Amino acid sequence: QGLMQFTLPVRLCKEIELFHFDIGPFENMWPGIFVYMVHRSCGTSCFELEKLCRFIMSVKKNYRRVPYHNWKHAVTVAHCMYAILQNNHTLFTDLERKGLLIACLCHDLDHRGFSNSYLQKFDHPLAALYSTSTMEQHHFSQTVSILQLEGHNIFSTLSSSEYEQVLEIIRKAIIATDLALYFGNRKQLEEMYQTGSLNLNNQSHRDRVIGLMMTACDLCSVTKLWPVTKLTANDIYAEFWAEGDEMKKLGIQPIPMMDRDKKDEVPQGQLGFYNAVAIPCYTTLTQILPPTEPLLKACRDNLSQWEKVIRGEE
Ligand SMILES: Cn1ncc(Cl)c1C(=O)Nc1ccc2[nH]c(-c3ccccc3)nc2c1
Ligand SMILES: [Mg+2]
Ligand SMILES: [Zn+2]
Repeated sequence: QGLMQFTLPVRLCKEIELFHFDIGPFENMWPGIFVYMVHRSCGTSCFELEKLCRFIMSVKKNYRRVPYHNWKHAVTVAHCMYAILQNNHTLFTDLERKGLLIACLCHDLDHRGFSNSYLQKFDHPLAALYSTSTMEQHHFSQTVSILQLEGHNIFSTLSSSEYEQVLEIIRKAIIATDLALYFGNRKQLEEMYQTGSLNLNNQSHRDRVIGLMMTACDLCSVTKLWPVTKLTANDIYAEFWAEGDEMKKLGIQPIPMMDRDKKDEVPQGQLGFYNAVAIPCYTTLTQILPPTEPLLKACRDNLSQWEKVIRGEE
């Protein structure tokens, strides 16, 4: 280091601050974009550059060449967290700023492009090792494995205490990306917010709020400009339909979401998702963290675009 300030071209330097930033098709710039965000979000002091670069490159190696749950998704989800953190400067601890960008980079480590359900119906060994949040416990395990590689301990300077705290932020953050857990998390947050019992000094409350941030960052394709949203959907369905193909091979009719034969019903499926998951997610997030409102606004814009698709206005 340490007078070594990572800098991006002007258009990226400016647009990376915005919630709707797309990290672009130049895979080789994504490590630099991540380090830039860590340095601005956390400090040039939070990580040893050499260790951080080595960690980033081993995380990249441990993402697979799948249409959606790939390295680009990792860095995309990390950027959304970067935007939340930068818009809510004073709300987050030093350990949280460290832990959360890392959790986001690692949250789908070694994803195979298949749901927890598919692993369970296939009878994958991972489903016997982890009976709930199957892939998410795997992703946390892969994160700890990489932190334990030689020269990969980016947390080396933390005390025993702080190290256990940050790994517990990461573990909870990664488990929260199981969408099965999102519905109850958000219900409890919505009740807490409205009865005025929400207390960011209650650790168990902070945990829930970080869970919702994780869901929000994880679903952030719905908060992009429409051409990004639309082309990301294609990747999402490429996995869903491959999974449905695999369900048919086990002798199981897949849900329509995963049946490529029901392609025609995608636009209506997007409406349900926006209405049942996406919009409620960003709404409750905006209630808790008012400066995240652009995510809700962008989501609503994309809802309105899917409604136009149905009306054949596109
Ligand atoms: C955008 N996004 N981000 C993260 C995630 Cl999970 C997504 C997503 O697409 N979710 C989603 C959720 C439910 C759906 N149902 C259908 C569908 C239903 C009947 C027929 C054809 C399709 N498509 C769906 C797509
Ligand atoms: Mg995941
Ligand atoms: Zn993800």
